[PDB]
Amino acid sequence: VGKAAVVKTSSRQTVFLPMVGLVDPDKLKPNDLVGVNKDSYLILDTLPSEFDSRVKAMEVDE
Amino acid sequence: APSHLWDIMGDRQRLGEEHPLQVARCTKIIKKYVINLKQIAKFVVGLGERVSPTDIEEGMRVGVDRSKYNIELPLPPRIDPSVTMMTVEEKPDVTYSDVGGCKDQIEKLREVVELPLLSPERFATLGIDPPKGILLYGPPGTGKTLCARAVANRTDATFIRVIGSELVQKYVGEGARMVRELFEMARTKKACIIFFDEIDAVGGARFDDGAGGDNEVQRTMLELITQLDGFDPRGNIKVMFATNRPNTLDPALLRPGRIDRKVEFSLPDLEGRANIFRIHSKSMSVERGIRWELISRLCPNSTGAELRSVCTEAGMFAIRARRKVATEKDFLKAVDKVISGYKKFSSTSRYMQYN
Repeated sequence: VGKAAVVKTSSRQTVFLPMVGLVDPDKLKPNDLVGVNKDSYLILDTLPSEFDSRVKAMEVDE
Repeated sequence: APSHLWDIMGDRQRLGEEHPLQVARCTKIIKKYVINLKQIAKFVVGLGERVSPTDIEEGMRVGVDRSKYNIELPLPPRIDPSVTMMTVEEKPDVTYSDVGGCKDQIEKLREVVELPLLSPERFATLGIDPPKGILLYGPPGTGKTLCARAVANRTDATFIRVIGSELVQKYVGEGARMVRELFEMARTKKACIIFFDEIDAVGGARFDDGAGGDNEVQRTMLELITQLDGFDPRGNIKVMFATNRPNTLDPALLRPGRIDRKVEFSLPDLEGRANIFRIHSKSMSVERGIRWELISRLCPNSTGAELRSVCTEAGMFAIRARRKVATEKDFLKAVDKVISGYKKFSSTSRYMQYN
């Protein structure tokens, strides 16, 4: 089987990539937004501690 | 002629690539900027050469280059709505002196609106809070919309006229966005005036068990009340609610805390209706030696809409009745014509006060 990771771009394009040393299988998880390369389509960045986003609005007042 | 001068500087602004920027709204700020395009595409970028780190804010449209994405120039947010651009008028024709009468429907409005704008330091000594909202309903036909335009002339600032049917759109939920479109310009443009017209088609609870399609309109006020007084008391300018049916409104909308000054128009008396013909006496043609106090006395209590009809129709008798100017005889004929002749049916005045 081996170690592999399948991702899908926000443009609806499914690209297969081999396991990258910058990421670990413990940190990886399906249905996750991570940075990928435009040319080689390799993940160079992990999840920046936020699931998706605040979408429409959010209250930042302290 | 102007095209020749612009072609000289058009070498650097056309051949080179600067303007072809892709505008999109920024989401996350890491101090890496996550920005979602209009095509639903997420990416990461950073500041530019002349870009300041304090200019980029959360939820703001930021143009970036299409080839290599980078922040170039910031743009004001909320670029989608095109509707509120036409809602702002300029220089209304009705002046402040066009409103007739010495009664209390004038002085009460200028103290809660024009006074804090012209002299904000007057009430600062006592340390009080000027009324945020006002209340003007009155009977139909008193020219209430004319009083709203008289305030915009003395203010010399941005005026916003909102129709009650404009808040309701052709989609469910779009009316909620229409509310924030009005309050977004309050923080962007300070010291402006917003005016709502015919709020009866919007307000009211109307509950549930009715026809069932009524739940879309009741959410407009709940969005309007939240944007007016929410969890965070965000407000600057004055808010004006106006309609012809105060009884059909929301009983919560009829209670203070969103509104302080409440003024209801009334029918002018013999002394009040006299000034209605005096402001019109400077216009048209008035015969020397005619007393207008006897004309307003023969006329019963009626709204200002039918009061101005006396002076307008009086000029019509100069043709068929064989008269040069408007005389006292033509004024008596207007009593049985402008008033007694036009009563019949479909005459409002005080007829409909409720529903």
